[PDB]
Amino acid sequence: MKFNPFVTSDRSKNRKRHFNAPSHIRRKIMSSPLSKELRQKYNVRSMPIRKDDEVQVVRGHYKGQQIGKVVQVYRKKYVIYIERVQREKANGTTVHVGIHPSKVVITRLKLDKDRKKILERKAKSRQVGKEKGK
Amino acid sequence: APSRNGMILKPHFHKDWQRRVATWFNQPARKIRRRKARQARARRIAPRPAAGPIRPIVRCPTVRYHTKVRAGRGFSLEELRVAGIHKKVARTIGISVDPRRRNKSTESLQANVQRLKEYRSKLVLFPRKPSAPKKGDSSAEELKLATQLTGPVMPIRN
Amino acid sequence: VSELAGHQTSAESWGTGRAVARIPRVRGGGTHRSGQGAFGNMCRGGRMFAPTKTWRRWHRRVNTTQKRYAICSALAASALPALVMSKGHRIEEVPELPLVVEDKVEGYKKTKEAVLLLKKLKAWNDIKKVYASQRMRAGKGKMRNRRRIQRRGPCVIYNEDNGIVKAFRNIPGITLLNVTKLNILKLAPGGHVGRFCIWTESAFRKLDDLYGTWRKAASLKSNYNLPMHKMLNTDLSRILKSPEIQRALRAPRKKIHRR
RNA sequence: CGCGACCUCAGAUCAGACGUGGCGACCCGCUGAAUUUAAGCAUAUUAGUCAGCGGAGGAAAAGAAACUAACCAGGAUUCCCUCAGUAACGGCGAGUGAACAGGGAAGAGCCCAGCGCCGAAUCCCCGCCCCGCGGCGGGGCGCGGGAAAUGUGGCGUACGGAAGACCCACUCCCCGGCGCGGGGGCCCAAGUCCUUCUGAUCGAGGCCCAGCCCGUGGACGGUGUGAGGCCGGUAGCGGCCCCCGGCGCGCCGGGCCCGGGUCUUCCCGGAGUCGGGUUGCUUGGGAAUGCAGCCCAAAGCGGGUGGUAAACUCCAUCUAAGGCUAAAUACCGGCACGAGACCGAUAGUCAACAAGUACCGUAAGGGAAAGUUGAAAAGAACUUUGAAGAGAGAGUUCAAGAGGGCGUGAAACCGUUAAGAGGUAAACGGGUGGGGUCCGCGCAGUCCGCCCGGAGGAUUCAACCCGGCGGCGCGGUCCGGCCGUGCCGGCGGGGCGGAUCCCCGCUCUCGGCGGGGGACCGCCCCCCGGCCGGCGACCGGCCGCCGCCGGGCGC
RNA sequence: GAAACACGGACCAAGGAGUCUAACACGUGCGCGAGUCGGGGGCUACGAAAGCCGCCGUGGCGCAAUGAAGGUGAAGGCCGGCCGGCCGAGGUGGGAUCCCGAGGCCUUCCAGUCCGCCGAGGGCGCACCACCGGCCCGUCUCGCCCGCCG
RNA sequence: GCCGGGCGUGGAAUGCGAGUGCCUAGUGGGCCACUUUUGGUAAGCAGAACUGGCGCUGCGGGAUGAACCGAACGCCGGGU
RNA sequence: CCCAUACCCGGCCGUCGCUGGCAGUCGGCAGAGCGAGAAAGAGAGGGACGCUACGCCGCGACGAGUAGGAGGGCCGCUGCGGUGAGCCUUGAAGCCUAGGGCGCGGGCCCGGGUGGAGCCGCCGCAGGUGCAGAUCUUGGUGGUAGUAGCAAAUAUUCAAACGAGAACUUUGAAGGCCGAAGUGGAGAAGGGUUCCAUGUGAACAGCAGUUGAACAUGGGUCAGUCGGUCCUGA
RNA sequence: CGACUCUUAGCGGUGGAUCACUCGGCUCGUGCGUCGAUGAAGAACGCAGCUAGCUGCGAGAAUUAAUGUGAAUUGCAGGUUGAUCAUCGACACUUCGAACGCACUUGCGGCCCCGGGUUCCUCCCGGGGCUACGCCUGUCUGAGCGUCGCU
Repeated sequence: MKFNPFVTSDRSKNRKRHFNAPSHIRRKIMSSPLSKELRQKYNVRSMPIRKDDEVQVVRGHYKGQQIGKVVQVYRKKYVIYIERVQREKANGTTVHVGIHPSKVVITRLKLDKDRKKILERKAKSRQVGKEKGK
Repeated sequence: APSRNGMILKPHFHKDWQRRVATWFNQPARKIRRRKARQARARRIAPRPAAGPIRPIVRCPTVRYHTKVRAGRGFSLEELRVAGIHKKVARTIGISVDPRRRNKSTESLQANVQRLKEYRSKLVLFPRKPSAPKKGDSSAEELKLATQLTGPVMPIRN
Repeated sequence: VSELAGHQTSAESWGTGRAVARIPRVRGGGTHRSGQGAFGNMCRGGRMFAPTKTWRRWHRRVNTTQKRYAICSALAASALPALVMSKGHRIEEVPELPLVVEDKVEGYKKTKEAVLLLKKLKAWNDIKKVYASQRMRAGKGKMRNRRRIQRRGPCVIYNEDNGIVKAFRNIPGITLLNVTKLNILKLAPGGHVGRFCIWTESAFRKLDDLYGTWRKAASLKSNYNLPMHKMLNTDLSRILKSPEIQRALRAPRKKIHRR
């Protein structure tokens, strides 16, 4: 249960804030879990997904064990395009089928200066939860 | 059109009353706002009593009530004169003063003078500056036992 | 409904003649809403009959002695296993119905401890029954912040709080109650009596001062004492076949005489 | 004439300032109706309300008695409960209608003029110096200018005040600079684990011994149906980083000499205002509650009030005609949030949408209709007929029986197919008959006990033995606990309750007062003792009887 | 008085009309009961709930009426010498129910008890009704007396 | 007017359980007929009295029909 | 001799009455009864069913109804507190139905079809809760009806071109009309891009259209001297 | 048997009810409680590569700077020493409007200062700053057979 009186639990208010979130908030909502091999390497649960990140689809018609990098993050549609996840159109051209990031596990990250400082912070505050509780 | 038997009722609903209906749905919110403001005030004056200054003992007028005793607005000037308290100092130590009251009797006068003696004795006065304890101030040890008093100070029991 | 609903227009009847139905109509214009019928509960738009007002009498007051009466009847029914079963509480393995546990449970501070306790008290099956009743509501309540509904579980009554509320508030169904501030809306949910309760020993020993025995008024209420019974021996089965009555009875005429 | 004061009064694109307009839910000042009710209507009522006009604020207004009262007296304003539908008003009809006391919320008090004292001791502005300089302020220096004696400042205001004398008592606050919780950002638990459904799973089943894992987190939302563990979040007296003021401490430059008591001697108040007459409005205010115009027009042991006009006479009570002042209170506008037994696209705002939009009117103004493909456009390539719209194939999708105003797709109405019928318009009720439509899954018709008969098959009956469990006992009254909405006993113990009767404190060693014992009574609790009863609203062990189950035998 | 030469109605869908507030009356249910009631105010996610507060019952209604008002304000009898003792809260009729009991209730015959049952008649009489007295306040008539600070 | 006592073949027939108090809707346009009856030439006219109808009510009969005659009604079988 | 819903007999439903009966299911701790015209004692010295008592059962009598009153609804709608270890992508709501049934009825339950995501039972609570009408409101659709109608101002014809397509466009010829107070050529007011070119033929131009003032793309208004600007008028 | 008409059912149309959805309302509550001559509210006109409305913005015109954020925006094109969003404290903010030089045609001025134009020599052109009403304190210039004073 939530007790913060300034945090709403209204269905219509949460859906309105979700479908009208600005871009820098779209980024956060479009986060994906990391693979098990990465989850104990950085001690980080999930992470916002960038443009060039290796990816496995876990749910849906395109699920499987194939690795594929992201090609674009279509934040306006709350969806990402993965390189080999595509379907045939009528006239013989292929189109990237969109996958929701929550239904995607990250198998390799696109590290850079700004990305690393995020991973360490998500790991720094994670330890506080285990050093304050224990 | 009156039916068989009843009262002759005169409901005062001939004006535009519906435009001036005051509903009380804020009542629980008002009780909360009042209490929060009451506690915020008690913390601001922390060692001083929460109720405020002492009020005097007072009879009620209007023969229906003269057998009872209330808490007046403030002590009269002659009650302060006999108690040996300057009228411009009594507010600074928490003694309500109003110059309008007269004293026709002596027992009402003597009952309040006796009341100020009991309060001036129970009063823990802090030094103006902790470095230099002045004359009328309390001894150093009882300042450690000085805590806020709740409820009306020296309540008036009839 | 808003005070202005259906009246913000400026309408007026066309009067008799003109072969229309004598209802106020919208004034002129070159729009669809032109001579359409504005006021009145039967028109599209316009008022609804008797606009609901905010000064309807929403709240009710109950006599204080009647409130205290109901809490006594609620608690007294929590001690009868037939009434708690009939409330649907799966309590067929509880060791003793007026369940009392030592005051050590108020020191609990982790849900892992509380769930383990309910397993030992054989009261977990009631919570396990609450999980099975977690479904979504039927009707417009879903679009009004009343999406998921479930069953009431056991009620835990504690005397003083040292963390027991934090240790139990995450378990679905559980409702925590401070023995001093008892609530009839939570001791008899739905108005039906017989909710399964779990007491702490410090809370159980405080009931003889919140309501008192019949020979000793309550110590924590100003002037209160338990209500008096209207009849002592309610077991009218044991009454009827008692000798004192059987001697004073005519013979049972049980021969059917049909036409 | 000249020159110079001063007083009046002008002009400046003079130097520096300030006002205007908007919003208007709440607030203040005016103005101010008529529908309506009275079963007509004119007074009344509607109503000091709508409309109209002006002015504000975050609140406003009110406010420190020219008060209420008649008490043993209360003591600014505002708000709530009550007073009270009361006193009163009223074609005394309809109707209208307060206040004081009492209980609460809050609580805070003050300043002038005058009267007098002080050598105008006062203020604004320019120039210079220092300090800060997005609230232009502080200090200093100016024979620098002006305001002001037609009155600035300090003291001081009805609670009295001043001065002198005499005792008494501390001499420490306030301005101008510097150093030592609230808003924003970023994060923090745990299953996408096994099988199986599906177009898609968030479904279903499982995860033993930890009946997966977290839980101070099982709010909510997202995600291809229904998610505590996929994501955002949620929980936490969780973390981190910025910003804002707070809170004291210390330094410097400052203003800063101040009080109390007794005694003597002096001083002290607001005018075309009060009040009176009259007129009109207003009020519950009635021989006039309030307000205003006109006329009259004061007093100083006076004046006002003391709810019936007047005279006389006692009391009581305040001190008008100058000013300021937080809090409790109001808030259909605004900014920002939370919630709901509300509505769910003819509803809810007029407006879920390019809505005060389209459109109408010269204008004031009036003012709509209009939500939904799918999980994802994968939005139908290509072939073919046609000038094309439109079709036939093919294809996409779980689905086109979802094909761009596309979810579901009702009725009226219409087309077609099938069946039936048809000169008293049709339709209807009751009664049958005929034909269809489907169904009965009817199409060889019931099982259930017990008994008899012959064929078979078990590990098989009764009776005893051991073990366990249960029921009941008037065990004539077994023993022990336990409890009492029973009672008695007390060299008992305590906690209270009581409108039952020595000490300390206080105001005039003895009397009075307040407090604290102590005594008594009542009640409850406890230590017992004794009974009475129950344990069928509530118990254990023995003993006996009985039943059941298990295992042996019995064969 | 409608099949009417009375009026409304072509057809279908959706909308569409005794509501809420206040007051009052009576009935009913519940709690308490000569009391009752916190509604206002305080105190300690759901919860704007609930709980508590009588030295928060102010106050409301009830417990006393009557008169315009000043006001007044709700049983008596007997004994003894206006005083002292005692009895002291009406009666009549009808009354559901209870009470007494003249009697009377089988196996072979009488005597023969306890319980239970029945009953002529006789009682205490609820509520309520009818009536007669009584008491309080207003008012009228007729009188006799008392009391003390003025 | 009070007490007390005594009298029961319950003092005509027939029928039937009575008494009593609250709260209360609708109605307050009526019409018709036998008999009696007023005004009027008269009226399917106007106005009364008594009872019963219609209104509020179908059913059998009067061919037809608010009121006439018979008879009043749950759903059915038989009889009359 | 015929027949009414009247009367008689019988069945069933309901209401009312008896303020009827039933706790006695009293079992090897057993004894199977209170139908009996007659104030009162079967008095001591291994065995069907049943009894949601708000239930079950037995007798009688009775049943019209507007305005109106009351009761009972396991009648119906929407939301809320409880409850059903309820239902549901192995198909909810909704809608359709010559299917099977229940109830006096309000209504309801199954089967089949369609549909694609939610829903219902029971105990209480709450109400913006049930439509045939209101010259009702909004929306939709009929019959009328392929009907009235497309009739004011004399008038058209031939050939060709373009084109899928020509009574209507374009060109040529012919015949006509306006007849200088024009059916001509230019302006003011008003309109506001209608002007011009190219393209299209969905809609619109009440037949048609290859055309258009429609639609879609683009283009277009040039001032010392023409007006405004200046002046005063009512 | 036909045609036509009627009834029922299947299917298809017409139509958009029902049901299920809901980034909207309505109601209650809480906190705050802030416009303008430093040009408000409102209005007009402009601003995008392709843009009509809505939205945003003002010739710096679907925005600049700054800070936070840390790789997009997206209908189609084009192009980490910080893309994009958010915040928002610097800067900017056309014409009307209390609306302010006078008028409301955008029409006529006046003053001062710069630059072309001169070579300050008048013009002409451009640019910049001023030019409203009321009122306050002060300043300057004044008026008066107002009251006076001195020559």
